[PDB]
Amino acid sequence: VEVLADHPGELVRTDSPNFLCSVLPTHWRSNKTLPIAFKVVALGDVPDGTLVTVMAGNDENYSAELRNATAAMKNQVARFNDLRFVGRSGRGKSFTLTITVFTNPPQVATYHRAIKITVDGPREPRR
Repeated sequence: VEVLADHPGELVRTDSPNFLCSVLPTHWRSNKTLPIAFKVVALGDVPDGTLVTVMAGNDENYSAELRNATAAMKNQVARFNDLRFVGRSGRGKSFTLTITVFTNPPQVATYHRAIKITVDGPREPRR
């Protein structure tokens, strides 16, 4: 529907009223080492070249380990390429995500909720 294309949009509510994530990773779809990449939108003062870092480990566990999680904000937006997504998937565990940027007006952005990622149908299910 071309009418519901540009008119609507998708963002994640974060603790900071200036930092918003364009994609809604409330879910995930990785058959294997196939992660998803999102961009961060910031309405704060930060058009210079800074750094955005993100993690996704459970509070009772280490912080998840992502690759290329330190992208340089170009303007008010950043993006992750080789983003590797390998955080623990314990469903009974609380999943915690935290994003911090140290430019001129340090914006804090975190997201904490359960994770909806499960094995899709690789070749291991054969046993």
